[PDB]
Amino acid sequence: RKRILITGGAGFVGSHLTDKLMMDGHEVTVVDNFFTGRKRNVEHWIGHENFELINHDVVEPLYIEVDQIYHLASPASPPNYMYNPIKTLKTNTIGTLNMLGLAKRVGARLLLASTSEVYGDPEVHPQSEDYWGHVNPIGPRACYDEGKRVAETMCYAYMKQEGVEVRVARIFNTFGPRMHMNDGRVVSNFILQALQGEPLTVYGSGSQTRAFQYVSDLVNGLVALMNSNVSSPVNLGNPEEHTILEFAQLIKNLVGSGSEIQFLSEAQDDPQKRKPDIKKAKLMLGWEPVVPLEEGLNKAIHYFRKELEYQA
Amino acid sequence: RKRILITGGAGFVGSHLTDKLMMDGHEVTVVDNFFTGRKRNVEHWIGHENFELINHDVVEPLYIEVDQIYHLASPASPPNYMYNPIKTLKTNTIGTLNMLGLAKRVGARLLLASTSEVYGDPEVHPQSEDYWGHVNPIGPRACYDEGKRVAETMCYAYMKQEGVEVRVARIFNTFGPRMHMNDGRVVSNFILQALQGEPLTVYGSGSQTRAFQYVSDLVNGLVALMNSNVSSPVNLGNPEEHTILEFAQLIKNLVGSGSEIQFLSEAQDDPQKRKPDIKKAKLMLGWEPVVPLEEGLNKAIHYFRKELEYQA
Ligand SMILES: NC(=O)c1ccc[n+]([C@@H]2O[C@H](COP(=O)([O-])OP(=O)(O)OC[C@H]3O[C@@H](n4cnc5c(N)ncnc54)[C@H](O)[C@@H]3O)[C@@H](O)[C@H]2O)c1
Ligand SMILES: NC(=O)c1ccc[n+]([C@@H]2O[C@H](COP(=O)([O-])OP(=O)(O)OC[C@H]3O[C@@H](n4cnc5c(N)ncnc54)[C@H](O)[C@@H]3O)[C@@H](O)[C@H]2O)c1
Ligand SMILES: O=c1ccn([C@@H]2O[C@H](COP(=O)(O)OP(=O)(O)O)[C@@H](O)[C@H]2O)c(=O)[nH]1
Ligand SMILES: O=c1ccn([C@@H]2O[C@H](COP(=O)(O)OP(=O)(O)O)[C@@H](O)[C@H]2O)c(=O)[nH]1
Ligand SMILES: O=c1ccn([C@@H]2O[C@H](COP(=O)(O)OP(=O)(O)O)[C@@H](O)[C@H]2O)c(=O)[nH]1
Ligand SMILES: O=c1ccn([C@@H]2O[C@H](COP(=O)(O)OP(=O)(O)O)[C@@H](O)[C@H]2O)c(=O)[nH]1
Repeated sequence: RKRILITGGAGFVGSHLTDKLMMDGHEVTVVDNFFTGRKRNVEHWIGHENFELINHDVVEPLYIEVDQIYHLASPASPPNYMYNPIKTLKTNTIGTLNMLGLAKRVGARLLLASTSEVYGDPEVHPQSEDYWGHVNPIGPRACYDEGKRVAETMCYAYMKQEGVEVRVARIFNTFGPRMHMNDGRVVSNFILQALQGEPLTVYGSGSQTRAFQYVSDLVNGLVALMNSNVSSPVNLGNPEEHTILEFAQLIKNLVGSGSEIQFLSEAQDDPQKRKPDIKKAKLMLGWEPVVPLEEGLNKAIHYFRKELEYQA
Repeated sequence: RKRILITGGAGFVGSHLTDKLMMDGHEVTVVDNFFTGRKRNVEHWIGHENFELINHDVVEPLYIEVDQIYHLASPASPPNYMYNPIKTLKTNTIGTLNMLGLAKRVGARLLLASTSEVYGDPEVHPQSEDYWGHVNPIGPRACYDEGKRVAETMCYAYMKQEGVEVRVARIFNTFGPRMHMNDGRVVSNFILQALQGEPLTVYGSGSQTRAFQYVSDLVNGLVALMNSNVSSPVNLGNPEEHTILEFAQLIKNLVGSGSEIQFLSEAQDDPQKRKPDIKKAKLMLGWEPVVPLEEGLNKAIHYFRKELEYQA
């Protein structure tokens, strides 16, 4: 059994990771500032002898004793990371430096929640871990894209110079229960529009592509990577790729909705395609996703139908 | 007349910029930690009523009153920026945040000394300001390359969110008097090897290319950009491109040396070509370089011949 810190642990992915590690008998500390997450996502563990929740911003120094750190603290939705670009940049840079400083002092292993956005608007397909990416350093999404790229650089600098044990996950689009209704990402927007009979809002023509993974698959991958001997980056995603118009049509069908599909302005600097190569995770970890897309989407639709009731 | 701060002002470029602004009658403050620069580069101004030198690391907070900030603090030579990757990353991230915080508080205009390295190992030619670059986020040079890319992102975040007036220069390879003998960049290495009859050490085959600019041209460009109304990035460089083997042959000829040219291992992740497009600087600033390559190299050779005497 281990002492484990999860930054961003009151968010969407972090709350599901908290559940797995608590069930396995570890001592878990969650750090969050509730910028985009909420106490409600982890409230079922409050009071348990092996759990603590701390209201703390990772840009401020933190001194505790742990064996492992899962570093997930950052806004993740484009409308929420572009809300305040200075906050986004400070979280990814100063926040990551503070957590590597902690790992160095106490001898902890640190895992970074990086992103497929490090690949930018890709010029190879699929995207494997050897691709360097195509990213605008001064566009409206750069506060996030460049913040995450430099966070990876920081991890490898501390490994080489100070002997810190590091792990890096490049996470592809993941969805599931506990996402906020006003999060603004595509799966939550389309499900809620369809449920209410409002127009599904496609940004641009809808020919751009993404590949979506259910949250339980991501959580199993994160724990496998943390406890492996692999320090170089590993893609964690589902290789099944579709267009955004196809995704709108599928959601409309699974919900059983009469919503119109409408076409609005394109998003500025929007990546036009995305598909992970997961050969490395398969061969080095023995990991692959096991939840089919329709099964996962049905679990998410159930969550949001309940939420609209928790409102009405 | 203005109150002006120059971070990195005791280094190679910064010391020449200090000279220009002092001659023009401004009040100049230099901040430096002497990691790669030295007091000797600005010692001629010490005691002047309009000059102050402060021993200060930009990662530590700084509270002074100025009208303009030229932000040049970072190691610049690949052997010196790869010496300690953690120091390089902290300087470019935390240092830039502290200087933007200062500009916000006092209402100063800030100029960033960015780099052609933001373009990486390029896949277009020449390189104009609209190119996004091809950069390895986790290779041995990334501590510098990614540090500089995210520093640009930070400047535009403060302009948009807080109304800070910003200027961004993308600087291409620049050489001249005052470079350290053990700096490790190619112009200083080749000149000193040739002067001493030692082998000129070409890294790889020598087919890789660069375009070199004399320091006085860079300084005139930096002042023109600072005092313009152009906030988007501007390339400052000399468009004359040659191979590294051609440069070795030219230096050997200008020095009059019998040195052998030897071929050693390639540098890891070394950019294979580089040539600036300077149409934007020409049309928006009325600026172009005016010092020919041979004239500039002869000025640099004179400096190093004197230095080897200051040793012997
Ligand atoms: N879900 C995905 O498809 C996806 C894709 C790529 C990367 N990621 C990464 O995984 C992580 C989790 O993403 P998510 O989808 O759960 O989003 P989320 O917004 O639900 O979770 C992020 C959490 O971090 C917290 N946080 C933000 N800034 C903080 C700060 N300065 N100090 C302390 N806490 C802070 C938020 O309050 C929130 O609880 C993020 O780092 C994200 O960039 C997720
Ligand atoms: N000369 C070039 O070809 C070139 C090319 C691209 C970019 N640049 C940029 O221009 C700037 C000047 O480069 P240079 O060639 O004069 O190199 P340099 O090494 O001579 O100058 C850098 C100066 O910054 C100082 N410094 C470093 N870290 C510091 C810190 N944390 N706090 C305070 N001072 C610190 C050094 O001591 C030095 O005096 C750098 O930012 C460099 O990245 C130069
Ligand atoms: O237990 C710790 C140790 C350090 N830090 C922060 O991590 C940063 C980076 O640590 P590092 O060891 O690199 O810095 P140093 O001690 O040399 O200043 C420091 O500035 C601290 O603010 C932290 O938050 N918790
Ligand atoms: O209401 C929406 C929300 C998003 N998108 C598009 O769906 C894709 C995925 O967007 P998301 O914000 O979920 O993720 P990311 O862009 O970070 O991959 C992008 O092409 C968006 O422009 C859309 O068409 N309508
Ligand atoms: O005159 C100043 C003002 C601020 N700072 C530093 O700049 C950083 C960023 O400033 P900002 O205004 O963004 O931060 P805030 O005041 O909101 O913390 C601060 O944390 C300070 O340490 C500085 O060095 N000199
Ligand atoms: O002794 C040396 C020093 C550098 N170079 C090469 O010259 C080019 C320019 O190197 P420098 O360090 O001056 O600048 P940068 O790589 O930052 O442009 C690169 O291809 C280097 O590998 C070389 O052949 N011999």
